[PDB]
Amino acid sequence: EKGAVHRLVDTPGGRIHLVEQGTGPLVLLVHGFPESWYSWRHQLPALAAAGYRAAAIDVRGYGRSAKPAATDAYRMLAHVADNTAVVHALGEETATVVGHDWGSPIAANSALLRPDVFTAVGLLSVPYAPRGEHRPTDGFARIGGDEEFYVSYFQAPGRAEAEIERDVRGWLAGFYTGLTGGALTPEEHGRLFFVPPGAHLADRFPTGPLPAWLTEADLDVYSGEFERSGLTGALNRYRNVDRDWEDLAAWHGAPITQPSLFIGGALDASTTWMADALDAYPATLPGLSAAHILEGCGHWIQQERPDEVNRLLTQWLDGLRNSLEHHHHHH
Amino acid sequence: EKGAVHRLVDTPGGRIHLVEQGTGPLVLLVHGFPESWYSWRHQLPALAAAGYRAAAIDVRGYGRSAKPAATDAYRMLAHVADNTAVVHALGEETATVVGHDWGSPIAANSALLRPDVFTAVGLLSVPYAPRGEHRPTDGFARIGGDEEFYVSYFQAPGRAEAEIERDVRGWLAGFYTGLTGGALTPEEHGRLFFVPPGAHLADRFPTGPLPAWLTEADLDVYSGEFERSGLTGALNRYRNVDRDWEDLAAWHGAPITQPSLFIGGALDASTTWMADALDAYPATLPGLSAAHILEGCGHWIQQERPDEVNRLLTQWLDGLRN
Amino acid sequence: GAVHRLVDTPGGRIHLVEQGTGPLVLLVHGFPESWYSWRHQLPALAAAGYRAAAIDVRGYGRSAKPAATDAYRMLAHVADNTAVVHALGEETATVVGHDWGSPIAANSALLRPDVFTAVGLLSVPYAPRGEHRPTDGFARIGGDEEFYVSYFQAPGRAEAEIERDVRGWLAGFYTGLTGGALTPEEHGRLFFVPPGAHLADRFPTGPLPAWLTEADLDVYSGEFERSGLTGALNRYRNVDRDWEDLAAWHGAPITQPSLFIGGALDASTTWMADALDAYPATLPGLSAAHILEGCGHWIQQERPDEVNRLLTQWLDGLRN
Amino acid sequence: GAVHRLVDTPGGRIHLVEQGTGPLVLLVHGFPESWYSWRHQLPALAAAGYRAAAIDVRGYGRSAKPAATDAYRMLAHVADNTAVVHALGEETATVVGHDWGSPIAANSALLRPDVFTAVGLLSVPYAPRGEHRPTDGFARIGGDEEFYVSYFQAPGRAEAEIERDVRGWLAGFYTGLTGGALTPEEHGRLFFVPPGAHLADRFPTGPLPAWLTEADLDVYSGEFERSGLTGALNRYRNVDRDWEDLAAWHGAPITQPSLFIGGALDASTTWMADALDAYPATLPGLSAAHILEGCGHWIQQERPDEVNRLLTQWLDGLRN
Amino acid sequence: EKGAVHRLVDTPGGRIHLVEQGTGPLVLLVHGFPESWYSWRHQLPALAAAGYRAAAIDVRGYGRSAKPAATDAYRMLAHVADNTAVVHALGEETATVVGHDWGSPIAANSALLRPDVFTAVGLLSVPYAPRGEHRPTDGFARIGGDEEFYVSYFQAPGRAEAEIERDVRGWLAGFYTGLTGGALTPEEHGRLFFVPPGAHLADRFPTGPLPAWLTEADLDVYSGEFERSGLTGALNRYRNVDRDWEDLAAWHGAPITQPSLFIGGALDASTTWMADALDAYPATLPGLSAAHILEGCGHWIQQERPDEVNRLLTQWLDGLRN
Amino acid sequence: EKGAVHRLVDTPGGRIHLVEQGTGPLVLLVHGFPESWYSWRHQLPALAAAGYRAAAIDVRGYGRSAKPAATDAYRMLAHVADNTAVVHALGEETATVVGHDWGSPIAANSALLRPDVFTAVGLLSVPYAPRGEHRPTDGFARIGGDEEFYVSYFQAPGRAEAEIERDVRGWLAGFYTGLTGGALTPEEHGRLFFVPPGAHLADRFPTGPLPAWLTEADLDVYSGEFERSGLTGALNRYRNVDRDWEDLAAWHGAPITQPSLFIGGALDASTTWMADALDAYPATLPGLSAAHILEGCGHWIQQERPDEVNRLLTQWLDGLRNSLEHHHHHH
Ligand SMILES: C[As](C)(=O)[O-]
Ligand SMILES: C[As](C)(=O)[O-]
Ligand SMILES: C[As](C)(=O)[O-]
Ligand SMILES: C[As](C)(=O)[O-]
Ligand SMILES: C[As](C)(=O)[O-]
Ligand SMILES: C[As](C)(=O)[O-]
Ligand SMILES: [Cl-]
Ligand SMILES: [Cl-]
Ligand SMILES: [Cl-]
Ligand SMILES: [Cl-]
Ligand SMILES: [Cl-]
Ligand SMILES: [Cl-]
Ligand SMILES: [Cl-]
Ligand SMILES: [Cl-]
Ligand SMILES: [Cl-]
Ligand SMILES: [Cl-]
Repeated sequence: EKGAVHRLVDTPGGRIHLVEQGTGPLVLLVHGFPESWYSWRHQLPALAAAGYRAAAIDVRGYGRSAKPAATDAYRMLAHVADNTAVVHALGEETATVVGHDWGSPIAANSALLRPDVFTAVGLLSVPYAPRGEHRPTDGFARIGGDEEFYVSYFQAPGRAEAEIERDVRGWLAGFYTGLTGGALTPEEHGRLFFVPPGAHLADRFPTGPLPAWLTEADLDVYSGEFERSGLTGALNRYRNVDRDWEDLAAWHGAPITQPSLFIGGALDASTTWMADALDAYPATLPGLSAAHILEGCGHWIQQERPDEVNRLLTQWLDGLRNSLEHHHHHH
Repeated sequence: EKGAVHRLVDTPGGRIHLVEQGTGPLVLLVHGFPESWYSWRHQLPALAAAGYRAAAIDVRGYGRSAKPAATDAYRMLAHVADNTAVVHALGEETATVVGHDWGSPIAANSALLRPDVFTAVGLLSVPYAPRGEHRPTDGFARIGGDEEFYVSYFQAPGRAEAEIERDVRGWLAGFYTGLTGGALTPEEHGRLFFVPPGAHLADRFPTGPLPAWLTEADLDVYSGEFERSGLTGALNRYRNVDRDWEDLAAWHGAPITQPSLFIGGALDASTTWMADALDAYPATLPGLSAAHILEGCGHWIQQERPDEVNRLLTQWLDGLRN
Repeated sequence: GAVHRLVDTPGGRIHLVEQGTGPLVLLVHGFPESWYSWRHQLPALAAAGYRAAAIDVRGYGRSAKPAATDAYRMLAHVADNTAVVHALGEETATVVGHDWGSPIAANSALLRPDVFTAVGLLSVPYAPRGEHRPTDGFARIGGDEEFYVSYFQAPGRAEAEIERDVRGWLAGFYTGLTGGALTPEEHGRLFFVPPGAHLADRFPTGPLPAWLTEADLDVYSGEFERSGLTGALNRYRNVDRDWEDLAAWHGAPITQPSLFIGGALDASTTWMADALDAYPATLPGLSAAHILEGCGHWIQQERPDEVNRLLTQWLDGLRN
Repeated sequence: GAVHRLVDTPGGRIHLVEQGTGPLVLLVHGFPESWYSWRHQLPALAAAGYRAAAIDVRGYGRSAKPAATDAYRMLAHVADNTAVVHALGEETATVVGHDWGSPIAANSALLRPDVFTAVGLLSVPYAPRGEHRPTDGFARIGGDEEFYVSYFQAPGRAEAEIERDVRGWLAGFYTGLTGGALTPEEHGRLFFVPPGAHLADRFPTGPLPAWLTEADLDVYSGEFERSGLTGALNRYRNVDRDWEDLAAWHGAPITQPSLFIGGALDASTTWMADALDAYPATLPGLSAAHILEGCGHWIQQERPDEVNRLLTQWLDGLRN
Repeated sequence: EKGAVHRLVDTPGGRIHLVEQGTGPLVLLVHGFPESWYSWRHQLPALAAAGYRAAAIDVRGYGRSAKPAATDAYRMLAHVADNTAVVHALGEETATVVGHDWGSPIAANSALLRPDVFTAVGLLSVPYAPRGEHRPTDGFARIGGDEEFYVSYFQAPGRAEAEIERDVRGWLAGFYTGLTGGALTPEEHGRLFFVPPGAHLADRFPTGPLPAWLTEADLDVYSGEFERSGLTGALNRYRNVDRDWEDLAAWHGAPITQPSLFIGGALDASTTWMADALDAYPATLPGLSAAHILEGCGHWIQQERPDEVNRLLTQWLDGLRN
Repeated sequence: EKGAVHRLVDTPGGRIHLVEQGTGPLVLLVHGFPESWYSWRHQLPALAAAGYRAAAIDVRGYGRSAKPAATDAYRMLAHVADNTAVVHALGEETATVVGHDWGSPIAANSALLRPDVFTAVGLLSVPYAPRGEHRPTDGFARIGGDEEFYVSYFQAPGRAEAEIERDVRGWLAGFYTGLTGGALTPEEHGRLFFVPPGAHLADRFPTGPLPAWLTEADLDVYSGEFERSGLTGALNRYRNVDRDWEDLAAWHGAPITQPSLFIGGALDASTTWMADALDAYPATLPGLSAAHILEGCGHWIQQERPDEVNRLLTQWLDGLRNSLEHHHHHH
């Protein structure tokens, strides 16, 4: 908003747009799907006030950042190159990278592939899972039986786009609402991630009022982005899970040793469906400071619990600046 | 922005964004390349004050409107379907369509193919030329000599995009400035449209101050649209010239009989390079009220000469109403 | 008498056979037919005071057959008709189309009502452009079995079946859709292909129908043995493209005078009852909808005199 | 008299016109021609005691025209000829080919010498398969200008030129290669296309040649207005594939009795002098090589009686 | 190896590798899938001792022979051109061609298309069947039911490769073992050739000891070839069954008139699945000396029954020489 | 040969063949173009005798290693994953990687992307050049004017293969001979790397006797490999220079900090044409032990100077085990 400043920086893949606020060590924030730099609006002044230079990018394919045409231009190595060039373009040599949802694997792999640049890593909602042995799409395909796991539904180009483009604002509204903590029962919350043959993912989205974290003016911002960007850039992220599995094969099973932080929502499927990865943290994230679970919190962790995320981030950052268990938080 | 209202309407091709202002007969406004509904900001209050409902769309491929993946989804028949469905979605059965730059052939073919909907047509900068016998790319490739005509440069996917994406804001400012009336000499103006082999089109763009009609805040708006939309939807318009020439073959040499209006800039190549089209207006636009040439005006006619364009549109429109 | 002409068009060239003097009646044949399908109408129209011009549709006989599949989209057929009217020295015309020629004629009247000032539609009713993608509709019809229109979509698929014996395939198809040739049971299954089967596996065998002599079959088969069937089939392969191109006329009615003639034993008639029932709104200038008892698909050949009477009576009515 | 037949072949079907009784003489026309190019030979062969069968080559007239370009490779033409001999109830035949029919006949004799026991070659000499890729040779001929065979390689390119006016293009080509129609100067440039030009830009205009009446041109143009030119041109688009397929016969000679007839004013004759000079080794069973004075490319039509005499005299000689 | 000499000869399709031994009339040996010239190691000294020049090639796609990239470069006419040019490159005008497994149709069509070069033909394991009316893939797809016939499994590029590359040596050993006479019951033997959906062909391969004809050192040779060559050249042979059926249409139903010899294994599916082809030998191979069925012998006939195969070949060859 | 043992190991991209010899720390050797594991035959017993476990792989696309069909399966990240999986498959956690010619960028990038695995790196003939700003093929295209730089000549699939397949043994013989130290004058040596339009690269290869380092039996081994493998796998390496430039963008300008060693030949074009990269070593290889130039030595450094390479490698290794300038060596 105000105090925060928009920047356009050049990277090998092209233009990256970001909003930065504050002075001090660089904290690079990486949003998820289908989101925006604007998802960090609550973190930007808190990190700035706490003595940090926070920079929230638009991920490749999103908002005002470059959106290359080729699908493989959204492979993990491209996002990691995007982050590296942003740190350098901001005049820094190192940074803490914090990622949410798809920004979490982007942040983890940034820390994994360039540890001399990304010297600490925060992960929200999606735990770190090392590159594994099996092809992801063959895996997403076991799931569901009958119904198609939404990640498989997302693979075919133009398919999910056609569904979403029917009414972008409505589709975002349903998705934002549906994954908010407590918006759906566990049981419908789970059925939301599967698409019956011939159906649409949004057929199981709720239609009631916007959640408390999303005003109509906030939705105008989000829908205003995707009505302009389209969804292909965002969706191409999912369309590289196989390519990423090949590219990261040199880091098969590799741990992130740098200091790390995990914050997840108790009502977040991204957290509860990958509990095994989360429980492997003593081996996969040996430098983890702590794993925090926010009770009653859904998927949009840094907007559903902005003050709690702010508190945990800056406490963790400050601990690193002045130099295990699941910790569960109430409210 | 203050008076005008944003809307999203459904069309057979997907969502169309528009900004409308005023009450009365529908005047549909269609921007060109590389612009936005925002190019009509000075016309929306003027038409509204004159008793019209002005509706400025984002053309398919631009701003908040749908941007299909397929290059041929930007063929002329898609734009015309977009315009028709916009008139119907706004609750109207007829409308006047006014188009600038590429919006001009879009308005012309809207008037040509659906004369029962678009009952009068205004064309700015780009004259009406009926569908001809020659394949458009065969001509674009002929002129310029060793240098490549910019429309020909725009044909290959990703080529013009790669150039513009180097600096979307910078490219727009140069193009906006280069085509402003008097910003370049006529010689400099003419070669701006030709690309020497290995060169970039923007290599002949001027640098320095923005033209008077475009503030830095105006550039923030335009560049903010294209930093989100990309340039492919916009460029795909050029990539259908041969497809349109095929599609429009059933209206080969056909005139537009509706009442029509033409406004062009004396220093606009889009106007002065098609003098032959203007000379055929007595036959091709037999319902023409008048052809207006604005002396000293460049390409961005409704922003470079907003008051005279406003007056010409409303007086012409009122003329139809009596 | 009747005369062959080759006229220049934007897509290349249209071959046609014209007969008579007077207001121009452009005749547009269906699938898998020929200008020759109108042979009984050309002298009748000439005797009634009209200049009848029966084209070979793009892809057929002596007309241009471009290689690209989408060169057979509806807008191409319409430019073909427009250019033919102009090449014959006329400014307006009555267009009459049968089977696939019916939507070609209907869209000619719809897009250029200043040229096509009246329209005749045979066998296939007019349905305005709707919002559902045609191939999605053709899919989930049948189940299970593949609706023949879906069968026609894949390039080379129907061609490989027909080319086994162009003449035999033509005869079976002409025979199968003749009024009274099959039970309803047989008639309905003819339009569906079981997986791995051929469409013609359900074609009847035996004697040629009454409207088709052996010499008639020689003409038809002599054409397709030279042209092949791709141009004809590419017509079906543009239903989705057409649905996109015609979106600017979504739900639009045809307002100028129109005439419909269909067969009671024509599936094209009974499967599009809704379209026929919507005529008061979709064809408000409709003169009448005639359903000919016992008539199959090949209406202007199975009921040559009745079609001639209705057409010339309708035509005479317009200019009176 | 002469009779039309449709015979079944592995590639689909060959249409042909046969006349006479006796040993089978299969006639194979060139580009852009027809079975009809042999019209003066069919009665002559019948009167001399032979059953002459003039096919439409695959891609032409009423014969099958498969979609794939490589379905016009030389082995397909040879299976077509083999299947035709068998479909006509014969076990062996004499094959006589003109222009592109010459390599088709030559390779039929080469690959199935037990079926094709004698071979006639008109206009185009026999050259055994060599090791150089043909398209590489056609490239660096001319420079600078594009040899017409290279011009024929790209799909749609020659077709777009010809389809502007199939009849006019045919007439110009037939006229240009008629004996004496052009100066050497004009004749040589006809086979090269300057960049951006059309091959027919160097075709002569004016009266039809003496061998081609207006009614003759109606037949030819009536065929290609129905078939299009892709099947015919796909023949040229297989020179490289043929060069690969025929590698098992690299440098192989044709040993059974053979006959060559060429025109002195035929470029196909003068540009392949080396092939003609190598006949003692490449065609050791050669009866004679006849070069007809003043004759252009269309040898069996420009010199109908001389070709008839040489063929029947040669044929009578073999079985004596 | 000791007596035999390695050679590289030029052919129109590129380099062909072979190992030759002996002096006299040329006997060209053609291995099958997935083998090597090395499959003829027991025949090279025997033919040489009998007065013949035996030449065992690496088929195109195998070992040290050229392996073109294009799938259709493995069509039957390429193999025949390879064989012809090999005869000519070795300084001969004629030869006897003897082929095993896929080398059998290669030898048959070599004899069919160039009878002036290949004056007698031996066929092992795979009977001669003249080119028929039915598209080969239409048949392969019909049989097996819900399970997929292995030739049909081999059609898609990379599919069979991915399975085999999991463990080239292991796959070969299983296939070599599975088709050895008596290694499997006839029921197990038959389903080895069908792949249930989602399964791998090698899922039905036996494990355990190598067959008697193949030492570990022999497997090192075979696996060492395929670890370098890959399997695509070998599999591309199957990927041309429909192309060959088109290419060979000019020899539809044609018989091979040369003197011919057939040797097959009683427990070899390649032999027993084509009994109909064997029953037509009086018409299709009218120059057949005799059809030999080796009881208890499996697929790898010249290695499973080397002495009897050696005797049959040389006595047949000597029979031609008088 | 003997003492050395062949192994086949499984990697994410498939099978890697290698020959290993010795006991002690792992020294992974990576050959160049168009070579083989067999190029290290002289290093295998010397490293084994000096207390090291030397493992010479066949690079992806070569000899008995896997040769995937897709061209991009030869991107740098695949070679680096190949090396990582080989270290793990041999029961080790770290290794010294030593690469020659194309194995040198493979070894450097292995050390750059997985420094926790590859803890020291040796580079022969080809210096380390960080990922740069310009697209490689646009660069290879400036070169020559008229004549086509062989790297550009190598891009079109099937093009160089057709040339080489005309006579694989002859082509290797000419290339091996042509780049041997002192085999050609500087001037012809340079013209060898350019192809006039319509010509063949081998048209400028010498035809005399094999160089001293290559016996007829050695050439039988090399030609015996490529007559079986074909050249596409080897050439696809060159066909990924652009893809590599994208993939390594996250390491733009990045240095290798681990201990490094460079050995190059004085008569090696690979050394003299990239002198600028070699002279940037204080910044790009801050951990360089030394840069060694072997006088009179050509391209095939570890075969043209086997004892000198052995001596420099083991002295360097031993220095690391017990814990700037161009150094030029004579003979
Ligand atoms: C874990 As998600 C909602 O970005 O697919
Ligand atoms: C007609 As224009 C100069 O806007 O491309
Ligand atoms: C009703 As129909 C003969 O056009 O498929
Ligand atoms: C010599 As010709 C008519 O076949 O190009
Ligand atoms: C004929 As076979 C079993 O070797 O594919
Ligand atoms: C440096 As090199 C001979 O592998 O291209
Ligand atoms: Cl995109
Ligand atoms: Cl810090
Ligand atoms: Cl787009
Ligand atoms: Cl920028
Ligand atoms: Cl066609
Ligand atoms: Cl065709
Ligand atoms: Cl291969
Ligand atoms: Cl393995
Ligand atoms: Cl490969
Ligand atoms: Cl060490």
